[PDB]
Amino acid sequence: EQLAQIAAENEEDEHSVNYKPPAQKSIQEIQELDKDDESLRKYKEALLGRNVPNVVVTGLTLVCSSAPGPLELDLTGDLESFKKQSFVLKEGVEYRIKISFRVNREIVSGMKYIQHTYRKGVKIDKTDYMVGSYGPRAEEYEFLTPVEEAPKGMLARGSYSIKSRFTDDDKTDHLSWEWNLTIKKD
Amino acid sequence: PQAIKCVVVGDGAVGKTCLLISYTTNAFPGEYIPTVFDNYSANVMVDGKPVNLGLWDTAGQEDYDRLRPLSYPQTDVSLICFSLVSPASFENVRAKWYPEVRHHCPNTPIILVGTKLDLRDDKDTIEKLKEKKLTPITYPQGLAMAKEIGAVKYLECSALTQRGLKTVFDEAIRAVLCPPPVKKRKRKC
Ligand SMILES: Nc1nc2c(ncn2[C@@H]2O[C@H](COP(=O)(O)OP(=O)(O)O)[C@@H](O)[C@H]2O)c(=O)[nH]1
Ligand SMILES: C/C=C(\C)CC/C=C(\C)CC/C=C(\C)CCC=C(C)C
Ligand SMILES: [Mg+2]
Repeated sequence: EQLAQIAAENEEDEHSVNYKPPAQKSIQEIQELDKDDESLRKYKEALLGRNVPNVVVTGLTLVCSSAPGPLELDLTGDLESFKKQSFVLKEGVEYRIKISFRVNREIVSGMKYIQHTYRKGVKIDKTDYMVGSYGPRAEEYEFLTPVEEAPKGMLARGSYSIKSRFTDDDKTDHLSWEWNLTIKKD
Repeated sequence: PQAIKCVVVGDGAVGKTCLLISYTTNAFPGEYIPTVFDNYSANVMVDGKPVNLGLWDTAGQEDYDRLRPLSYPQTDVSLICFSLVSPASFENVRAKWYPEVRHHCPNTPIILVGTKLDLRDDKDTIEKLKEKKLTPITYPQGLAMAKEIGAVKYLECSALTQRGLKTVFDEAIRAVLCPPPVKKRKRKC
């Protein structure tokens, strides 16, 4: 429908907290810190344990509690396909995203999922999903985003352009791509 | 029972370790006190139901600024601690901890805790402090700081005399068990 107004997703509607990202320190530098302090070691062990970049997003899964079957995206390799792939999602449904990743060498500080929504070259939203900090390990990690509700659409029932990326406090660009989502009725 | 994970942050020497030890053992440790109290879950029965409270003590040193946050994922309640007889650590709640905890734990209840309640009256304390143009932290002050970082409750306690130390963890659990209804944020458009 006519969308001349939508260029104004209200104010940012933000509440960013002034947080200074942590200086860059390596796990080795971390364990060689206070090595005479037993408790610290138990503390570091309780938290870390015992051709690839540091982080690798395996896939996003859309946890929808209405229509059977999963809903995933294989964030591995060929991503151009997403630009011609079409995705639908019923109106105002209760959903949540399941981000699954894997950390390899160092620590990921403040990893986050940023999702810009577009409707004719008009960013009508910027949502940030704080995933968190994690240590390296073989077992992948899985993080569920808070419960949510898709928009209504006697108005916003058109197709949209979606640009996503995974970054963190170190402003590292772990992943990024664009896809197309559409809101139907059934 | 049900598992509620609790993390305890705050400046060094505020009393986060002695707080967790005086709570789990029912006795104040004096001389020997580890930098970090080992992770421990305690069985408590608040409001007629058992709970598996997982207590985490961290290292407030800025030296571990990147390591510490690895404990925030999966947390249900965070306690920002500060000494009542340390104006420094107080100012440090809005400057360091609140921004840290909130940024790593959005939509996670926060409890502000003023430790060392037993030192608020002590003569000696109000002197070496009283000679630096500094006075002890008042209750209204902490209450005000709470209202400011948006904490669900303000509590004061002392590990030494174990005063009010019981309510701090009852309130933390009460904050996770049955809190107010979220506003259903991010409700697109
Ligand atoms: N009077 C008094 N001293 C305390 C209390 N809690 C901790 N202390 C003392 O303060 C110092 C630092 O406390 P600690 O628990 O190690 O601080 P942390 O760095 O936050 O872990 C130690 O010498 C403790 O005996 C308290 O409630 N009252
Ligand atoms: C101002 C916002 C309007 C007009 C609503 C547009 C609809 C949006 C932005 C829906 C969001 C959809 C998702 C986050 C889908 C998640 C799916 C995967 C991660 C596969
Ligand atoms: Mg400690």
